[PDB]
Amino acid sequence: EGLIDTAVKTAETGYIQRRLIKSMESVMVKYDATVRNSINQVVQLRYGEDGLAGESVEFQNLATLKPSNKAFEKKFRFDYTNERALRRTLQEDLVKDVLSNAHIQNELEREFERMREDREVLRVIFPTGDSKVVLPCNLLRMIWNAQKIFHINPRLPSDLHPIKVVEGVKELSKKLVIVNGDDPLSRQAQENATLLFN
Amino acid sequence: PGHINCIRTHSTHPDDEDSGPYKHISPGDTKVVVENGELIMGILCKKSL
Amino acid sequence: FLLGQSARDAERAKDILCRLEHTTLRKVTANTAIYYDPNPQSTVVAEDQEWVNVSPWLLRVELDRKHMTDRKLTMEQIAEKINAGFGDDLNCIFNDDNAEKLVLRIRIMNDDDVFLRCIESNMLTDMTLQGIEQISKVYMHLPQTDNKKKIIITEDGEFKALQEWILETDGVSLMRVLSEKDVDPVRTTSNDIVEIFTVLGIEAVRKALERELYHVISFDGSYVNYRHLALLCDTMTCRGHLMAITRHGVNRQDTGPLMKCSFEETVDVL
Amino acid sequence: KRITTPYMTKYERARVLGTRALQIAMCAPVMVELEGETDPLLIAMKELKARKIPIIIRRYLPDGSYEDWGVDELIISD
Amino acid sequence: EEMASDELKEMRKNLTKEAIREHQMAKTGGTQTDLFTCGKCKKKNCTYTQVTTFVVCNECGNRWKFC
Amino acid sequence: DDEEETYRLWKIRKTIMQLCHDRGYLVTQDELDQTLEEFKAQFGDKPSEGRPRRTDLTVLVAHNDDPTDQMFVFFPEEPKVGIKTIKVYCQRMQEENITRALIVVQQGMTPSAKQSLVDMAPKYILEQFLQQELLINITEHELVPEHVVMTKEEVTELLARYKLRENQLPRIQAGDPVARYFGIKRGQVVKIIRPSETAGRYITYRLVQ
Amino acid sequence: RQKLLKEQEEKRLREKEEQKKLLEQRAQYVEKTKNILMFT
Amino acid sequence: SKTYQDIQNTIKKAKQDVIEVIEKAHNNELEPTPGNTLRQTFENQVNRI
DNA sequence: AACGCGCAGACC
DNA sequence: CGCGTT
Repeated sequence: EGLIDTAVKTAETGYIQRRLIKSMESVMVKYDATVRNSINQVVQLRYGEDGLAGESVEFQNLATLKPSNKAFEKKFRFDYTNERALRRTLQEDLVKDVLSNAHIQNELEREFERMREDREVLRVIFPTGDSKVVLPCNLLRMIWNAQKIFHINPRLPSDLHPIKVVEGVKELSKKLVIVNGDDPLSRQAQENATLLFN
Repeated sequence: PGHINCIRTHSTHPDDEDSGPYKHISPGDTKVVVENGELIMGILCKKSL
Repeated sequence: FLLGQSARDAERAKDILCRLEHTTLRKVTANTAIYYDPNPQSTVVAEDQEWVNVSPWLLRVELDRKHMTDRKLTMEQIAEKINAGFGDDLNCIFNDDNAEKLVLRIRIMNDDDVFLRCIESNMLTDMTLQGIEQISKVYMHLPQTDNKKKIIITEDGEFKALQEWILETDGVSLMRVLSEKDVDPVRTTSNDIVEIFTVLGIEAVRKALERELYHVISFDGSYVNYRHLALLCDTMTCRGHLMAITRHGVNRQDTGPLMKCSFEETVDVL
Repeated sequence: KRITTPYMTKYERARVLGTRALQIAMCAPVMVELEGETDPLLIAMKELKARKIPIIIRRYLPDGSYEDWGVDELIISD
Repeated sequence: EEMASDELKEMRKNLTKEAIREHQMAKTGGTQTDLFTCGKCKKKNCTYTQVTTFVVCNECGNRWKFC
Repeated sequence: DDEEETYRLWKIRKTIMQLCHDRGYLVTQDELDQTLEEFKAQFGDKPSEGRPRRTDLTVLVAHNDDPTDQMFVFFPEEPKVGIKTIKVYCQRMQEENITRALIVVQQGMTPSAKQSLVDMAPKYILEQFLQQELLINITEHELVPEHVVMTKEEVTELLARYKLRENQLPRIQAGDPVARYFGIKRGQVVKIIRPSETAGRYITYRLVQ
Repeated sequence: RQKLLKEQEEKRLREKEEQKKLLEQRAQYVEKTKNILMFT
Repeated sequence: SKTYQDIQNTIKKAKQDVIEVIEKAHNNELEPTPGNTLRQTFENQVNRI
């Protein structure tokens, strides 16, 4: 029985693959960053609904997905009120700044609102709560390499102001572009394409 | 090569180990933890190579 | 997927299952015998049911009790349908729901010998007493994986998968299944392709084809990048209609003869 | 007003390397000081690294237009 | 259905219960245990099948396999 | 049947109201989601030769920004609608300046009626919908993603932006259930928004032809 | 706090706009009903 | 050795179980499992054992 | 009474 | 073969 099954499988899969290849042997990504066939008919505005190659993609987890509201709040809010914890994490030249400057407080509140919005978007986008998702860069491994290279030593108070991290992330999101163009439609498509990654 | 960092689980790794103690020190020599391109813990198998 | 309260309890779900499954006389019947009793009041058989109620021939179609109770029917509506189906041409005397035998009496009033045979045959082969066509039989299995359990974000935030009853049919209709009450008209898929194209839309077909392809390719545990599946689905659903991967679906596009002959129907396309 | 990607695709890079190696094999003036090699492919690779290949790539777009890039203008991947 | 006698009503209820029980489908078998945590719902209850160690979520329904 | 007929009529009315709202026709938020108790109380709940008779529950809703534009929703009683019915409807409609209509037939209209429907198209637009299809709203279905009927201005903007001819975009036949739901016709592009698991949201376009 | 108060007043203005839309809808239905009456 | 004894005991228990299932199916006690007929449920139970 | 079509069937 | 129109 096993030998007969192997023979019929090899006989059918051949024709199947032949048809699958003759159906799409002409599709290709054009320089306009769009997939088209031999008739220049757009099949995908962006390859793989993202415009990224399938080689430099690894599995990762969405930390802000399937959390408990209270857990998410206490984990992604950055309390700028516990002066003891602020001194424990950041340095004295930053605790006083984060306490006095209210612009920083407003910026962090706006960041948390944006984080909540992205969490709601993921929940309405990925039903059933599936954190495992394919993305290009493995940020956890990158952070680990950065730690092992720069000798962070997770114990001493670090020197990194939250405003610095916020502005760095914003500048990085502005840099990563797929749909080049200041047009409203161009910007909308760029945001929709790099949504999950950002 | 290089300073590679990765963690992997060995085939004969009891699941009821990360919860209990000996999480970062497996008695059975599982939980491959490579840092700066240097094997520290765990045994290599298909799950790692 | 059941929508109303029927999703939790099974008592109010068996009725949904029955109304979705196809029931006929051949299923709720046990024996059929054509007799030539001349006078209705004479009654060649020992049954005290015609005198209370009051052509020289009839058909005694005795129905089974277990099947009738499983489908939850009543002789009233059975007779209503068997009369409305043939018009005001027959007089089907039914029996009360208290006696042991669920007997009937089909008589015609206004070749005649075989007419009763023909009519009984064509009503037994198909009558549709309670159900829709196509759907042969419906199952009733609880969801064991997250691919079918209900998901609802509680006030606290967690998904907390809920175990609700679900029915697994064997035919295709969809148009008539979604319309039935106590049926989630949001999560009730179909498993077919042409049916979704005729019912929902081309975009729903693309999504359904993607899901079915992913299922059949990941069933064996393997993994394939979603990009390849999306590209294949898009190539199949680009020209609106579901272009088949076979010659009959690929050679219809306005690509060119040098490419159509490269695949199949060489001399023909040339 | 060029909108194509500023990176050199692998296909373009490979074709440019092969073409430059062929031009070099046919006795052509190099655009870099040779440290002591004779393989035309290696010379083309060195020329690419030095960014001195006298070639501009004409990338066509689906509409019909075309953008001309330069090996020394666009960024190289590898 | 309401006018039938007590014995007839009991028989009808029993027949309906039997039909409802037979129309159902047999649940998928497996070794239920709380040693594996489902990543789709965060619950601990689940079932394990060895044949390849497949995990089926009990409450959430997370499906996975371990080699 | 009586109760079943009332339930089907109520479900069809709800689907038509939701369809009108999606197209843009301003509808009462109340009637947009009214339950069935008020449906009974308003009509009578006696369709079996009583008060809730077809052709009386018809509705005429006007478009949002164009109050001069409206559209009827007829409910002929004839199971197999003929041609005299549509002829008299158009003759009675000719009095007003309306242009659009929508027929809700019990069963499939005769082929001879479709000829007149497409013939009277350039002067009075009217499309038919079966009750069997209106009993359920497909836009609220999980598979069916979000659709948007774009305007010629933004369509031309998209074309000029992508430097792509409208003929090159994907295709979606007008006979599509969603296309008929939105009332779109030939030569019109619909925008589709999908949850893409590799990019959050994905927006595509499809031209009807 | 004053910012929260003006946000609340903006929500009240939106509710007033909803009320005016509702009143206009009722004022147009009071006339549209006659066409539905004469239709039958 | 002890592994062989355990294997033999398991095989004998499996044989006894299948014989009991056959005896039940003959004497008409094994009720049909929902969604499956009598023979189907008998084969399923034997295969599971 | 004959013609316009459409579904089903049969046949290739 | 059936409906509806002329």
